[PDB]
Amino acid sequence: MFGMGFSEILVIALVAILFLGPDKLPEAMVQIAKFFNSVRKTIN
Amino acid sequence: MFGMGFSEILVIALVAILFLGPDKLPEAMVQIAKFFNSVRKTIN
Amino acid sequence: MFGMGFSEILVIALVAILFLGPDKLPEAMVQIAKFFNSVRKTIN
Amino acid sequence: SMKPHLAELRQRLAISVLAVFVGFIIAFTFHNAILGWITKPLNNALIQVGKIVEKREMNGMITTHQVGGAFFVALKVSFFAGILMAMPVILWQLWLFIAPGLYDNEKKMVLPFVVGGSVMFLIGVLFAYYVVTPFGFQFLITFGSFLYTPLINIEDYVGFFTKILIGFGIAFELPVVAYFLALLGLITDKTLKDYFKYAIVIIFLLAAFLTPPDVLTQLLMAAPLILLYGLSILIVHYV
Amino acid sequence: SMKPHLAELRQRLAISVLAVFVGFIIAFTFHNAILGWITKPLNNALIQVGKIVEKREMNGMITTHQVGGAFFVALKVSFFAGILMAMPVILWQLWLFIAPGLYDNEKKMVLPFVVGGSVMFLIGVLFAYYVVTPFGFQFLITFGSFLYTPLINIEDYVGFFTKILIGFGIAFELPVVAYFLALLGLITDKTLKDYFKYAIVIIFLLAAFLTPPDVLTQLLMAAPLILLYGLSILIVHYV
Amino acid sequence: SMKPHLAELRQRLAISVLAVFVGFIIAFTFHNAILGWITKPLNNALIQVGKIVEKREMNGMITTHQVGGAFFVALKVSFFAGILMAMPVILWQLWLFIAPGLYDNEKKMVLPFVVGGSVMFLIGVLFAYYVVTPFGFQFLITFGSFLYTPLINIEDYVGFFTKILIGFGIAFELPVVAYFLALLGLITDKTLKDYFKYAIVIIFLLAAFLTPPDVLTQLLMAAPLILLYGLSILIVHYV
Repeated sequence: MFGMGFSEILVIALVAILFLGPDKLPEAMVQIAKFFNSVRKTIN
Repeated sequence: MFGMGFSEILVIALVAILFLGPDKLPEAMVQIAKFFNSVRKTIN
Repeated sequence: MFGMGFSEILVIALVAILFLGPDKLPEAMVQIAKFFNSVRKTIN
Repeated sequence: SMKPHLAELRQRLAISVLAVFVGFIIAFTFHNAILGWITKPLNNALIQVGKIVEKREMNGMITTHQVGGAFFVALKVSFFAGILMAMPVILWQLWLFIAPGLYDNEKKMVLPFVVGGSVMFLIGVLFAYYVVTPFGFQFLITFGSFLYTPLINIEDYVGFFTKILIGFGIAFELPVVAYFLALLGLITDKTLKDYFKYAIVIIFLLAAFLTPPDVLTQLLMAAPLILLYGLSILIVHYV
Repeated sequence: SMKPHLAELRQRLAISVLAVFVGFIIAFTFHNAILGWITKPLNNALIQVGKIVEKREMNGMITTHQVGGAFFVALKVSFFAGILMAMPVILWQLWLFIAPGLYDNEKKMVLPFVVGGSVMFLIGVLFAYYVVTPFGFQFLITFGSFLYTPLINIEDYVGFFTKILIGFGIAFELPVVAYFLALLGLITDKTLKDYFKYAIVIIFLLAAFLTPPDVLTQLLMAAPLILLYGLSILIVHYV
Repeated sequence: SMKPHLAELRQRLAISVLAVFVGFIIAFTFHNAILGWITKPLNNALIQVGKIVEKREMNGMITTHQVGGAFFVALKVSFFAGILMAMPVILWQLWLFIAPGLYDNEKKMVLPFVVGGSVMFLIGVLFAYYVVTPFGFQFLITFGSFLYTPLINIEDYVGFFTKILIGFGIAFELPVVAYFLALLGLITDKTLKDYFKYAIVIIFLLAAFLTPPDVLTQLLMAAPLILLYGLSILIVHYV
């Protein structure tokens, strides 16, 4: 995916788990889902 | 995406804007959307 | 797609046609579709 | 519905795969000869530019930068030659697959077209090699002759050479495709002049597909395709 | 609605593309000078490490591993220099595109910022070259000097050197944008400290995007970005 | 629900990352020794083929084509060695994560399996190096010895060597997992013979994932996997 290997994705996930953590990771996930839903409803 | 970088995608978009232009670019977009919808309804 | 060229995908399809064949290729396709649908309904 | 079209396709793909494998075996038997044929222009260019450089002053050669390098270059050359030798078998099996679908007129339309296209592909590859590759290789070696030392490795060279030959064959084919569609009658100069707006976008898409993700390679591949399109327009106009 | 925003965008993209083409023409006219400038640190480091190696004992130079190598390196250098030359024209066309959307105060906020950012980018590129590139190149050649022979090829070197300069320019820029946002007032040290958790994830995403699919390159690119973020926090704190 | 499984996972991933970092530090301390170990067979093969070529006539060595070449090769070797040294800590932490989910019998099912698999991986790596790498390297250098000059670069060689070692370790492991599953009883020869249709497709998928986008590399990687599957069938049959 544009010069981004699977291991690099795993490292990004690792950094997200480490630095966001038990809190703010579900919050970030729900924010990303809300942004994606807003994009989908705007492009509809 | 199969040896096709983001900059190459941007160049394809540049060529599309330059050569299709104010007209025939919305027409091409609607034709592509219609083709995608037909493919989706056939594979359904 | 992650160091997987288009020709490699075609080779995987060729191997699938050769070894699965007239039978068990529709079965495998429907099983993959069922797995994808189950994943989609679980992540919903 | 799909049961016979999967069984027959399976058997024909098996025949094609066996043909490719046998071609690979023969090509690996003669891989030294095929590699010598592929590398002959490189050696000639290196010797000629060495003579030029020695004249100016008054070294470079073919290298391997990996083990898998040399062995895999032999395997690559054998694979391409095997695919090429199996191409009659693959094309004949594809024809056997498609034939019950075409009407009797399409058959007579297609077969001589296939022969002519194959002939033009061969002429293009031969032209590439014998005319283009000497002069182009000499020019490219001499371009960096006064700055760098040409330690040309076989691994990238085989791919470069194969791309050159295949591209010149396709470039010789495509005008023939335009001339065929003009003689039979499906396109005119107006059609090619009015569909250039989408033709150029598809050309850039193909250049992106057939090149590394760099933009410069994309433009370097799009330019010959645009020139081929213009030559095609001229051919259809004069028909 | 989108008709004028496509017509004007088309005309401005045409002007920018023509500027890039003219810049590429000029750059290819002077490609020997530009390549000499780019390769001067490599030659200097090679000679210095050769002296060091000969002192230890009591060879390496710039090569080409493809012919398309040297010609394409000239084209690549000319293309980048063309983009750089056209960059004022592209930026001015983008400003004309964006300006009728900004209010009067935003205009004064932006244009001095653009000048300052461009100056900082230039200072970063000059710093990269003149200070960093000699010492870094000498260190890196001497690192493998007692084990391997440095047959450095121009094809990878041009890209590596361009990444070094571009990255150092961007590294000089990012603190200045932090300082500008701290002066005008949109962020504080608390903002930069409280958004580090997401900043590091975005930094690793950027490192993945800007590097080959290897993880080690991703970490090697993330480390300078994290250091730049910390320096930015310090700058905003003292402001 | 996910709160403890994210807090504990965060702490265990932190400990694993710290272990990887400490292993990297130790490995970069001893990177000269590790690189000597890695490059010893290459030097031996080059010397042997030099003797062969000198006998036939009556040169090649290890190179670097980039500065990042030597330095990044040291960093890559240190990173792999660090991951290896951390592997006991990472695996023990994964066990600590997984254990409260397994029943008491599964625990004794798993642990000796892990020890045996690790031993087989080590035996495979040692076998790869000491037996395979000398003969294979000599053969592959001698294959292109009468045509090309072996200017083997360290950057590609480190990856090639690591791929060989890891692949031989995995190849030694997979038969052992087949034998284990046969001894305990979860598969028979019929299961492995009847699931070959899907196994071969998965093998080609894995070969595509683990190889460059070339088809030839995909087949060259699929062939050992098919041979391993057949050997596994034999093992489970004799069990």
